[PDB]
Amino acid sequence: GYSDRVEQITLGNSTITTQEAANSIVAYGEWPSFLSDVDASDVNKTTKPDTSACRFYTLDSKMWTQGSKGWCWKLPDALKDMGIFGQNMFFHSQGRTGYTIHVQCNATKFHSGCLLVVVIPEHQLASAEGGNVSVLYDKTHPGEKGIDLSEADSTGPMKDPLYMMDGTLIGNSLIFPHQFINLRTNNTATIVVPYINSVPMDSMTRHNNLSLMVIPIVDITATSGTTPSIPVTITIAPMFLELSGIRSKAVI
Amino acid sequence: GYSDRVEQITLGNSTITTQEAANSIVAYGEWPSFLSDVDASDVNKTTKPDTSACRFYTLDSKMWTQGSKGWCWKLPDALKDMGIFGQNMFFHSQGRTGYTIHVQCNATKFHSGCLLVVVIPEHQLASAEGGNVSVLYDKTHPGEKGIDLSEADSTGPMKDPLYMMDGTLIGNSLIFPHQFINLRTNNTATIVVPYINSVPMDSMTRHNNLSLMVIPIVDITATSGTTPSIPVTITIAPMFLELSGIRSKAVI
Amino acid sequence: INYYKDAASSSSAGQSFSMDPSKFTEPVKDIMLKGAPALN
Amino acid sequence: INYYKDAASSSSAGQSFSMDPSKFTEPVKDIMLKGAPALN
Amino acid sequence: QTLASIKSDSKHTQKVPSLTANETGATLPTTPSDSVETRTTLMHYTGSETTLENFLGRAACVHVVEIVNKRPTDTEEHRMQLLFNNWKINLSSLVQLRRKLEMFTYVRFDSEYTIIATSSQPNEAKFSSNLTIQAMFIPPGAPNPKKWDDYTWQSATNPSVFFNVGKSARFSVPYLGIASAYNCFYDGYSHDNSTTPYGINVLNHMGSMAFRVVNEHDNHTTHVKVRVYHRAKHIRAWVPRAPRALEYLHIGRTNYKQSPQNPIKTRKTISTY
Amino acid sequence: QTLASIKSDSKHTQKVPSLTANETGATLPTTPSDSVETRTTLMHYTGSETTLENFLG
Amino acid sequence: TNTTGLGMYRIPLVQNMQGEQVFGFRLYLGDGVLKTTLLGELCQYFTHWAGSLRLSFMYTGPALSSAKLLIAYTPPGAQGPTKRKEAMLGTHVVWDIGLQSTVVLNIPWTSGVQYRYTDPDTYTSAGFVSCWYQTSLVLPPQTQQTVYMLGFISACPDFKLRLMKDTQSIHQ
Ligand SMILES: Nc1nc(-c2ccccc2)nc2[nH]nc(Nc3ccc(C(F)(F)F)cc3)c12
Repeated sequence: GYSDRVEQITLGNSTITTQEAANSIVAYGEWPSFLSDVDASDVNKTTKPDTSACRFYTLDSKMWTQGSKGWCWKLPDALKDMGIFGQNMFFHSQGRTGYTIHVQCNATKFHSGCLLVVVIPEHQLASAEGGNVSVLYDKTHPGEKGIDLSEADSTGPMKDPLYMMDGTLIGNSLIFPHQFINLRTNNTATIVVPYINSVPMDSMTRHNNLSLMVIPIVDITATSGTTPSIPVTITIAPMFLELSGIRSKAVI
Repeated sequence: GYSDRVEQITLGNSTITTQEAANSIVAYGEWPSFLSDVDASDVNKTTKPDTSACRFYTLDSKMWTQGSKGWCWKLPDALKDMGIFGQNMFFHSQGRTGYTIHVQCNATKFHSGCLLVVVIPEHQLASAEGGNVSVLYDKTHPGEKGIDLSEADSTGPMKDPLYMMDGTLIGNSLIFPHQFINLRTNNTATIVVPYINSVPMDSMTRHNNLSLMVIPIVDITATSGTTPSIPVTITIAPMFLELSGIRSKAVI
Repeated sequence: INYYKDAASSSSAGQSFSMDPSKFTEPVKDIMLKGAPALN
Repeated sequence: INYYKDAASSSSAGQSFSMDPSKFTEPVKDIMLKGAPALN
Repeated sequence: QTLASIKSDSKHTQKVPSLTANETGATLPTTPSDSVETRTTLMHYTGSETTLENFLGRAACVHVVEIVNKRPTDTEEHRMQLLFNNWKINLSSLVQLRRKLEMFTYVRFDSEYTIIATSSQPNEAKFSSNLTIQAMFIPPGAPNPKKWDDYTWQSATNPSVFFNVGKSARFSVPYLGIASAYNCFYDGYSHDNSTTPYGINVLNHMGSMAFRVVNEHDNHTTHVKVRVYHRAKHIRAWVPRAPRALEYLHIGRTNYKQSPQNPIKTRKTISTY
Repeated sequence: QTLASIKSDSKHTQKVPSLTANETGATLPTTPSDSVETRTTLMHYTGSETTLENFLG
Repeated sequence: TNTTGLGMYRIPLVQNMQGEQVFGFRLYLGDGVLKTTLLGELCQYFTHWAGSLRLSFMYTGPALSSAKLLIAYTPPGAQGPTKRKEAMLGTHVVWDIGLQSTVVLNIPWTSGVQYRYTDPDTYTSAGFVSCWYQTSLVLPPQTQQTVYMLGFISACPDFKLRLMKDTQSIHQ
């Protein structure tokens, strides 16, 4: 019986195996793919790193405890320091990616709680100072360390998850590709996202595509014992990496 | 009239144009190519960086003056710090390359002199100390800076070009793919070299393939004036780069 | 009748199209059926 | 539809034409070919 | 005709359409007939009224400028005297429109403009005058007018329109975006730098529209307000998103107040009707 | 539809489109594909906007 | 500064210099060195620019002289280049001085945005153009001279312009 709860993902030279998972999501119903001749405008033979880049990378885990506000990662920024992908990002003048985003969170039958995992394109952030203040580059491109909504700042973006980070309400964030992790049912969530942009290819350093939000909706509790602490781990891979134009390594 | 003296090489996103050149050499009569299924033994989908790596790289020029002994570069070592190629070299457990090696040296009709450009596979070097002494890693892997045979050392390889660097005589080095640069006739030499090894693929860090020797046979002179100084520039590109196995960046 | 040969000048012509909510309501790899377990 | 019978009154009608840059870029008696020596 | 519901009688099956898992992120297309007994009935509706084209393709005020007709004063820049006025093109100035466009991430359309002018004479006037108003496009790289009547206004290459107060201008402008669609949001910067503007403003190089009274002074000062309306046509949009709940502060920016009012009406008890 | 560029791979030929002489007064119609590797792509442009008629009319 | 006259169209090359920069500029079709060229003048009548540019250089020194030059294009997002080692990582050509006196470098369209502005605008910067001494300038023995190159620019067949506007070349 090929239960829908059990999946294996093989990508490049890495695999993910799950036993308690919900059906994976293909954002907007479109599987990731390469740029067509019709869409293309950049007159350069492209580079396709293939399986040297299109493999799973794992980001440092974070602890989910009572009082946690949630976390935010930017793509492709989060992977800028990882593997050949991270290096290619600074040599190629432009490129395009799709992603497989996998969020993990283990628990027992005695635990309760719920994470909301959402992928938001072009998630332009509000500044902590409001007014005419823009969020500085340094605070929108943290790499592997995501934006911890639990941390105080005055120069960073606003951190209150009710309003996401842009003035919309979290209740309506479900319009975006999303999946929930209920500790009682599933320990993983998987979202596959095609390249989404107004242009064929774009900078991979001055602009983010996708903003991965992981926001707890229901705090972690347990039937008994002290406040629980459950790690949350995020694993991300490029799908159809396609790059163009060679330059000296970009300096940020 | 498509004169044999004029050539254009286009490779990746870079070009070389020459007006005074000898016919290029294809070492051993075999054009570089990808590993076949029959030859392959490594069970991994390979990576083909294509034109992101297979482009021309230029190494720092060196001055050729009276008294110069010649210079030696190792491949792929010379390119270890250049572009995405250099980065890929430390992430991939094994690989294979072919090369296009181009040596340039300008002069006028009033100059005399002759360089011998030779590509020698597996050029195992003799140590300056002789006896049981091995040449240390640090002195066989100098990167862009080649081994200047004009420089003194006591820990490096022997530097006397008469015996190359291994006890054979230079007179017989012409058995290897080679080309001469006579300042009176041509200012360039071009050699294309296929992957040559006992194995399908190999380490690109613990082992060199090809050793590029540029040794003056006839000193630079001029019909009149003071001792001339002519720069010698070397440009090298991978042909059919093929890589396999992903690991954390190697540390040397 | 169009009176201008510059297409932007055209009035807001168009047809109604069948809706396709599946892009937003059922973006899943494995097809779910009504009445079937969501969690197999 | 033209409403006036005096041709100057006609609107700016016309077709697009294939470009012919050779008049300004290759005005040479002896045809030059890409890849061939310019100076034979 | 499309049916709204089909006759359905009591069921006692192992098939359970009322029970699912939102965990999957999917919303299954269930019907009333999957819960209760139903009767066959038609929709009598095509949904044409809710097409994207109707939602966005209605005129809306975008911007209002004030220009005056007065004897020029030599001690002040003509722009400061309001002898002419420059409107940097955007659709984000007035929230009633911005809010709708904000509901999509990428939007593509042609534009239709309507420009309406009204005069006023809040002074000891002897008579009223119907002024002629000029509106001119000034795309990036084009010269910006400095004096109320310098050479710039010749409009040799810049599209422009003349109309009278009490009358209106109308024209179409084709999609002018560089990309395949206009971005409503931009999670990035103009370039790789620590200090640089963030957000959609960096993509807004639409240029400016300049307004002028083309008449000479006429003894008294006449104030003219010019209202510009915009309507989108042939509209396409991609990637829908949640609407903004909090008040807007500035153009382009998504900033909000330091201590925003929670835009959810409250009640005494979870069970209060 | 008119192509902007056609796929072109690395070359090693005696034909040299990148080398010429402006002395002749001619500008040869060379392309990006004569210098670097390229990928096939369409123009999606007719040039109608740049016709003399629009420039002056 | 201090180049009044036709000297502005002459790029000097000097003897015994190696690895140094010959010239470089920021690639604008608006207010850069290309401002007054025909592409400059035509582009100043349009807002949007797309497609490939062609640069060409012609050597005017002694028939007995020689040099190799590196001409390179650095895509958007990069800085400088300040060293040849950086320039060589972009799109480049190595130019051998000989019978054929002119080199043509077609600068490919590398933008991730379908159109770029003719006016300077950070978001659509076209990057940089530079030239370095691949070897060095060599003149006959016992001579010492400065030789010059002439730079040229034209559009590639794949060149697009949209949305007309007035120029900033008129002052009354
Ligand atoms: N100017 C823009 N450019 C881009 C963009 C540029 C490059 C790549 C991708 C997107 N996105 C935009 N989103 N909103 C923009 N502002 C806007 C658009 C139209 C109009 C009006 F009214 F003219 F239609 C007025 C203001 C805008």
